[PDB]
Amino acid sequence: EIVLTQSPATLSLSPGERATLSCRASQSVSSYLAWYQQKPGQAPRLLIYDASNRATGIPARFSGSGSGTDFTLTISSLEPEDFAVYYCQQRSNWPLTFGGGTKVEIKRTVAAPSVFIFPPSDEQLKSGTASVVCLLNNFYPREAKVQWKVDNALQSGNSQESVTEQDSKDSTYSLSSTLTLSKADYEKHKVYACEVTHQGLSSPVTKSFNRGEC
Amino acid sequence: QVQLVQSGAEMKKPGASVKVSCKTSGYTFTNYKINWVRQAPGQGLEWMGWMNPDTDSTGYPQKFQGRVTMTRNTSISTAYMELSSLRSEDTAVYYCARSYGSGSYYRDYYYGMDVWGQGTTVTVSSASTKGPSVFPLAPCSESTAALGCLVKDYFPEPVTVSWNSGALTSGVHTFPAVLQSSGLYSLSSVVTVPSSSLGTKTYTCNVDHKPSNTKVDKRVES
Amino acid sequence: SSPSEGLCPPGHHISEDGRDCISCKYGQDYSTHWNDLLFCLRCTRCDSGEVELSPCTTTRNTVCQCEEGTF
Ligand SMILES: [Cl-]
Repeated sequence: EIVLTQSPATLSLSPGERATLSCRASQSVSSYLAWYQQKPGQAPRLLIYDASNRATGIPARFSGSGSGTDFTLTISSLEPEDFAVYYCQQRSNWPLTFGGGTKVEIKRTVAAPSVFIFPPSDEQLKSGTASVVCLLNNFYPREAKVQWKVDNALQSGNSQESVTEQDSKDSTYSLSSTLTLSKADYEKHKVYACEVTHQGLSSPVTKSFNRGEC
Repeated sequence: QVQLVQSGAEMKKPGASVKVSCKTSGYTFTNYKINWVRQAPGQGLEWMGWMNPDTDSTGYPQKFQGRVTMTRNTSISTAYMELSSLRSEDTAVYYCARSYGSGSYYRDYYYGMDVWGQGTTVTVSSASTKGPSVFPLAPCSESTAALGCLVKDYFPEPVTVSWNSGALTSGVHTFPAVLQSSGLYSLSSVVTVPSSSLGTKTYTCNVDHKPSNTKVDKRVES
Repeated sequence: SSPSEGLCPPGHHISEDGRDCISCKYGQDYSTHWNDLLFCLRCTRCDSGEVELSPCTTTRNTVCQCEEGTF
C-alpha cells in the first residue's frame, strides 16, 4: 500500500499568513495526488486533483504542486475559514489511500488557563458514584497537562478529559477533566486536587478542596 | 444541483450489519464511480472501496474483503454499502463520494472525489438508549466564577446543552463527550460569569437528549 | 492474468479490484516493475532538441538524448 505521510500533523499559523502543507508518498505516485479539506462536523471537500489542478468552486489562494513523492498544498494567505484539517489522497496504486491529515490552527499569543475544580454533587453521591471535575478555561497553546491528586496521592487510570475546538472569537482552547471514583473510595479521602501545567504558567497551578468541608 | 443524500444515523450491536444508502440526483448515476470513506471519532479518513454503478464491478481494500459489500439500484440512482460483523471500531461517520473515470478512462479522466454525501453516523455498541443524569458543577468557593452541569451516563450521542433557555451564550463551553468504559457517554458544560451576579441571578442548564426523549433542566446553585 | 502476491508483472497494471493483471499498450504506456499500479504510465515523448535513443515499450519508458549538443 502507498503510505502518505503528512508532516507536521499540526501547523500553527496566523490569519493572513502563508501556509505550506506537506504530503510525502512512500514511493512515487507521479501526479496522482488529490487534496481534501474538512472542517469539524462537515463532509470532506475536494480542493486539488492530480497534484496541481484546482477544483471548481475553490478560491485561487489554494494551489497544489509537486510530483513523484513530494507534494505541497499552498494557501497563499490564510482566511479564517481556512483553519481546518487537510488530507492528501493517492489514486495511482491499488488500493487508494489517504494521508493521516494536517490540522491548521490559529496561532495567537500564549494565554494561561483559568483553573477551577468542582466537587461531586450531593445528588450524584446518593447514586454511589463520585465525579470530580477540573476545568481549564481559555488557554493557548493547546498542550496542557492535568494531574489528579487525592490526599496528595497522584492518580492514574481513573480520569478522562476532552478539549473544545479552538474558540472562534479569541482562538483559545478549554479542557475539562473528570476524575471518577466510587462513593466508598471518595468518602475514604479528604483532599481532592487538580494540578495543571501549561506554557502560560511559570509554575504549575493546583486547585483543590476538602471533602465534607465543601 | 448534483447531490448525494445518505440515510440517517444508526445504532448497531456488535456482530450485526449495517446498510447505508447513498441517493444521487442531478447527473447520470451510471457515469461516475461511488466511493465510500469512513472516519472514526477524532481520526482520519479511511477509504473503504468503490463501485462502478454501470457494470456493478467493485473493489475493496484487503482489510475489508468479506465485510464490505457495495451494491446499487440504478432505477432509483442509489448506491449502498453494507458492512457486516460490526465491532466497536466500526463506530464512525460513513461518507459516499462520486468520482469520474473508470476502466480505460480512469488514468486520464479523473477529477477527484468532487461531491460527497452528508455522512451517516453509525454507532456500534451493546449499550441501550439512555438519557443522562444531570448534576450541578458548583464550587464551595477571583472576580469571575465558573458554574456547570455534568451530563453523565447517556447513550447514544448527541446531547444538546442550553443555558438560561438560550439567553446565556457568552463564556459557555460545552465539551466533547468522552466514552466511559461502561459504554455510556459523559460530558460537561460550563459557563464563567461575573461572580458578583451569583447572589442576584439564577443559572440553569437545559439538557436535551432526543434519542431518549429526555429534556432536563438543572438549576446550578453556588 | 492473475497477480502474484498482490503484484502484476512489468508491462502490466492491476485491475480495479486488485484481482487481475492487464497488459500496457505498446508504444503508448509502460510499467517497469512488478506493481500494483491501476494504469500504465504514459510514455514520454522527446522534445524537439532531443533524439529518441530507444522507443517506449510496455516495460520501459522512452529514452531521450540531446542531439550533438549535450545536454
Ligand atoms: Cl485510506
